Amino acid sequence: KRMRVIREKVDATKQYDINEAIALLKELATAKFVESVDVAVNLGIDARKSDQNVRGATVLPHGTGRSVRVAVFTQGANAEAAKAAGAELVGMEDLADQIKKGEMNFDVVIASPDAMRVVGQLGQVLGPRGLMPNPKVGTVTPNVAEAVKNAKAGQVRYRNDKNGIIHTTIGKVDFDADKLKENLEALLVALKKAKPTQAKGVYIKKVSISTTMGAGVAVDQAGL
Amino acid sequence: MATYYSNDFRAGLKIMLDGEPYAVEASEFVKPGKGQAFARVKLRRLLTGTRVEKTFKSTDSAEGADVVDMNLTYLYNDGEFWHFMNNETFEQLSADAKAIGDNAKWLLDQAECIVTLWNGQPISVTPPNFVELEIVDTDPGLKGDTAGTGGKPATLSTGAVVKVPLFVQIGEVIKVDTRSGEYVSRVK
Amino acid sequence: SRVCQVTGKRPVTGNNRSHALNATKRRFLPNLHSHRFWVESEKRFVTLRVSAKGMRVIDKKGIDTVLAELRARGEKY
Amino acid sequence: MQVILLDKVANLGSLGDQVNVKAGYARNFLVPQGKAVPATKKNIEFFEARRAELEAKLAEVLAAANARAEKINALETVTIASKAGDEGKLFGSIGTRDIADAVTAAGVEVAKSEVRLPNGVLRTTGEHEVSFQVHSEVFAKVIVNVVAE
RNA sequence: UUGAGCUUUGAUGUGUAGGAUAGGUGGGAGGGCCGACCUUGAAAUACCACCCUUUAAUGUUUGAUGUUCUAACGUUGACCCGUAAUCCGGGUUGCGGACAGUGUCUGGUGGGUAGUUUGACUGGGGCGGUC
Ligand SMILES: [Mg+2]
Ligand SMILES: [Mg+2]
Ligand SMILES: [Mg+2]
Ligand SMILES: [Mg+2]
Ligand SMILES: [Mg+2]
Ligand SMILES: [Mg+2]
Ligand SMILES: [Mg+2]
Ligand SMILES: [Mg+2]
Ligand SMILES: [Mg+2]
Ligand SMILES: [Mg+2]
Repeated sequence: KRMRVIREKVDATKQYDINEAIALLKELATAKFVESVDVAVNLGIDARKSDQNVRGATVLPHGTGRSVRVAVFTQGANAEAAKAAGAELVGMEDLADQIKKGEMNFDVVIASPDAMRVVGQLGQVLGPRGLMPNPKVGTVTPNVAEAVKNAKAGQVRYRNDKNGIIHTTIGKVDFDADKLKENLEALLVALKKAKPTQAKGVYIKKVSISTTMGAGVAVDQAGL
Repeated sequence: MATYYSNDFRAGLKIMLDGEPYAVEASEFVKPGKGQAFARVKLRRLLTGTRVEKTFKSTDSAEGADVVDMNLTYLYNDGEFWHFMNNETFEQLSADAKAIGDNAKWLLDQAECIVTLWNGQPISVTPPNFVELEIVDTDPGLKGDTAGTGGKPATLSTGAVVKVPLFVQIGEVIKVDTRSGEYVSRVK
Repeated sequence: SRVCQVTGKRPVTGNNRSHALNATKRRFLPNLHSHRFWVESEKRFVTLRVSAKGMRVIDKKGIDTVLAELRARGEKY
Repeated sequence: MQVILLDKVANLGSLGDQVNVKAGYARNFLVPQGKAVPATKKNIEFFEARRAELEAKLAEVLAAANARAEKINALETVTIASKAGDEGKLFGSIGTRDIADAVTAAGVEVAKSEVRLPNGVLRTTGEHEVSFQVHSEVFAKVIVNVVAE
């Protein structure tokens, strides 16, 4: 076994600041292939309360571009204007039939309030249970979709709901500038606490850990 | 939350008296000779669904509440929650067990069912009057010696039990009225 | 009267104050308690009506000292 | 309440000790029965430097005298004749006071508050077993028979 | 006698369908052999991550009643004394016993009681309307 340098360098007792062990994140790795960096975030959420839902999208700059699989629903000339955004399937309910076929390539599903009609009842159990619904608080169903799709496919890391208290989002590739990743990770507070559910509990951001795939264990302070 | 006075509100308003939404169903205003005016309102508790009787004083009054109803469409159930959506705003929404009480067995998928939401949150869902459902279990009816109609107990794909005439077998879709819990027709 | 035989804590008057600042008169009463103290000097049990503060004062200062102080003050125990 | 002990007590410590004890416990039980004195500096010095020998002599002489009294009430038999009905079953329950003054009549000089009988009452005739708490560390037994008079 | 939390050593979630002997949620090719690919549901599977679900060793922070005891306290139980006294106090004794009760603080209830409010216009006032 070669998975034990991690257990040599697990510091659960000495919690680090942002600057301390940030540079060691890949020095803690022995991976065969290349991976991304993950995040650790929490916030008091009544398991019971549903009025605690926050869906949308978080734009995280300075990093990976079009590495996402999107499915779009538009009506009109935007069916061709959207192909200018490098989108994959800008089309009609044939895409819904593709979903019925059990399609796992496309991950983030987009619509337009005119053709949203098609989207809602289509893949209805499927997309939303797939944790990919289309609310309006998030702008996944716009009228000016040209100005948003280039971003949603370009650089967006979406916040998600989980049955557990857990809410752990994703950072970009390991090989980026570690200091800049610190700023990127910092650019998440302004939105993760932009819209609470007003029934927040004892604290706001209890956990802060930066694990890349299974390698890094960097516990951090809620403030710093 | 404009406060409402007794001799002002007629039926339909959603008053918020005592940390609890209500719904005025009927109201009788009285102005007798020589005495303080009052209204005998036939209120409706909007959470348990029981009709309460309240005589209100001209002066006595209450704030309004955000209790509203429109046409949501059922999507799916997961664990303890039911999720529905609008066709004019396409706003997502999630209810709970309390809201769907005894209508669990009536909602299938894509049913357009009126729901009452309060504080921007559902409290009570009303299944469409007639729902088409399929029967999971029945005893193959055999007329035997029956001289009257007889009837037959039949479970449905959503758990419900209805009396179906005799011929409906298994795999036949029937139509039931959610209101009475009774068979209406076997939809071909 | 409700007066601690050791200190002399009397019922003092004050106010009830509501949330709307409505003042109504009231009394504060000293936490009096009849208690038998063991006077080792006299091999006896003497009973003083003391408050709890008086009990603590006796704890600290010794009972015979308090009794001598009472005799000096001219207070029958 | 800091207090200095003048005797071996149950779960605090041997004499000549400095123990933190609850105020109520020190005030109501310990100090009236000589088993403790508040830890005023005057008493600390007065005891340690001046008394912690003499009072120890007194304590050990008392322990020896009580072991002596235990040896002396080793007759192990004392007669009790009280009124009883049929089938034994004394009408009048003989008690601690009766046992004490009877053994003082025929035996040792022992106080009424000393006897400690476990069964509680002694309502019936016959051989009974009674314990005697003569000192906080030593006991005594006597066989008491109740003959129906 | 135990109950909830907290450093904590670990284990552990058993259906449909996937062979079943899937905890959730993202990132998802790691360590003799799996994995992804495929069968699949409502979610699809190695790899560890954030934790839920219980379970067992310590420091845990503790409360919870449940028994015993006597010494505080209660006694409008019996007897003795002050005493020519069904008051009061003292003394023996029995029964309760750290409960009861009282003081400060506090939540609830509180027309039992108290202080008060309850508009103006108006072809008199009221009701209706109006500001
Ligand atoms: Mg005044
Ligand atoms: Mg004070
Ligand atoms: Mg008791
Ligand atoms: Mg109390
Ligand atoms: Mg109060
Ligand atoms: Mg009232
Ligand atoms: Mg009044
Ligand atoms: Mg006014
Ligand atoms: Mg007029
Ligand atoms: Mg009017």
